[PDB]
Amino acid sequence: GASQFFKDNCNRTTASLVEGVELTKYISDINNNTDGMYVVSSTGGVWRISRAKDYPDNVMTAEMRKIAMAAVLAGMRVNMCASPASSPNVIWAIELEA
Amino acid sequence: GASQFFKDNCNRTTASLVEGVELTKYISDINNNTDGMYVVSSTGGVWRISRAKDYPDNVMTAEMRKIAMAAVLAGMRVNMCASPASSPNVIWAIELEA
Amino acid sequence: GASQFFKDNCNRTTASLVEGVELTKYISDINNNTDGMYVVSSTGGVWRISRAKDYPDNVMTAEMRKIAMAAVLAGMRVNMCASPASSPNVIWAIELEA
Amino acid sequence: GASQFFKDNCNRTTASLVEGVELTKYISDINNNTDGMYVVSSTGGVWRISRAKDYPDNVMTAEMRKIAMAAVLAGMRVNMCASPASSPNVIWAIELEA
Amino acid sequence: GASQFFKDNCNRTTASLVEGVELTKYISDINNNTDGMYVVSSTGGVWRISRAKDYPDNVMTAEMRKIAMAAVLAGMRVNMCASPASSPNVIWAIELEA
Repeated sequence: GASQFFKDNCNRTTASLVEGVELTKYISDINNNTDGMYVVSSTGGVWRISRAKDYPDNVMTAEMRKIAMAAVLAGMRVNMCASPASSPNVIWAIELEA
Repeated sequence: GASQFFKDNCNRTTASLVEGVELTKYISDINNNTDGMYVVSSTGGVWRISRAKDYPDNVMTAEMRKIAMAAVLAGMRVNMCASPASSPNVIWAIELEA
Repeated sequence: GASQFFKDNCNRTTASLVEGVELTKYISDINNNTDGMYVVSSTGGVWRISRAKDYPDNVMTAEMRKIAMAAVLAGMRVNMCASPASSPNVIWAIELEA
Repeated sequence: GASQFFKDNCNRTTASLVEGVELTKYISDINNNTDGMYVVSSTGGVWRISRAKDYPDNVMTAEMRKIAMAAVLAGMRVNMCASPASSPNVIWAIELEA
Repeated sequence: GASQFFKDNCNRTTASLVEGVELTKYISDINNNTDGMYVVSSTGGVWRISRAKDYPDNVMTAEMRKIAMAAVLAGMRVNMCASPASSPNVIWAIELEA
């Protein structure tokens, strides 16, 4: 379950906490209409990972993509802070667990 | 099989949906006229990975390369949206599946 | 147990040595005020990974992220030299132990 | 067995095909006059991995280094298109086999 | 044991060959005056990994970090060509062994 720290930081925002998601697909598409990379859960939910060219968000967004690939490869769960103002909902923070 | 999201995205393009491919070889080639990154399926189908010079597309092509190499290492399947305009067909989108 | 080298180096500083920590969650956040990379231990303790825009510190901070991810994926323990000046405490050095 | 695609491509070149190589060592060296990245096979043969500073070859040579490492860590075989011009022979294409 | 090629190259330098080293710790430090990347062996021996900003040594030194980290995670041995002129001794070449 989400760390107290992660839930606290989500509840400072207007986003929604989604806990224990099992990501089973990870998508890279070159279409110019994308807003980043996408992950799909075992129940068919889709979320987007944002992109940023410069420091510092170029670090966090890369580590979001590393978390997604490690969660899909190993069957690890994640918790998400996801904003419903975009569709697919955009990930503002992600926690990989165990 | 392809998420609905990935299927819908491929249908907005001229490229073809190829589902459930088992990639078994990953090629890097710097020779004249054949330079590129390619993947080979267990039955001998060949595709070229997209390439891109600049941000944002070079983030997307880096993640395709990571997806294709992870699929080959782990024996995981991928779904592809691949363009028939050249041969080998060029992967415009890829979905790693667990 | 922390190498004597790592302990000697942390003894030069105002930070504190934390030994044998089991990291169980890895967080990337781009929210507006809590952005950063963090790790959470099995007891719920939280640390922020150092960030640096330029060479050479951006080499070491990238390896701190790689160490934190590998520790969470593998259940490998780490030793930290962590500054109590902020909450979460900032990791200024980390040792991955096999 | 190398894919026919990889054999056909190598056969366009002045390089030679080496199939089914088991790489057991991976070397990085920054000493004068020996600097480079190299691989050594189970029988003791040595190859240099190509290098390139610029796009697009900087992509393919980085993938060559990822393939080499993965082959050595997992005991996977590779097929190589290697130029006999210099010693060690330089890898111009490589195919990782699962 | 070290390849003949690795040994021949190290014998050309002022550095020492160290064979069969079992690395068990990997350190990243950004503290003043002790900053750097380091590895520690099962005996307590400590080495500094070379670093470089510019091409081409930025490639080799990144691969040295990847070799160190892989050796620690998987308990693989390395061979090193390490200079005694500094403490910790600096790694000028490294060979990962399967």
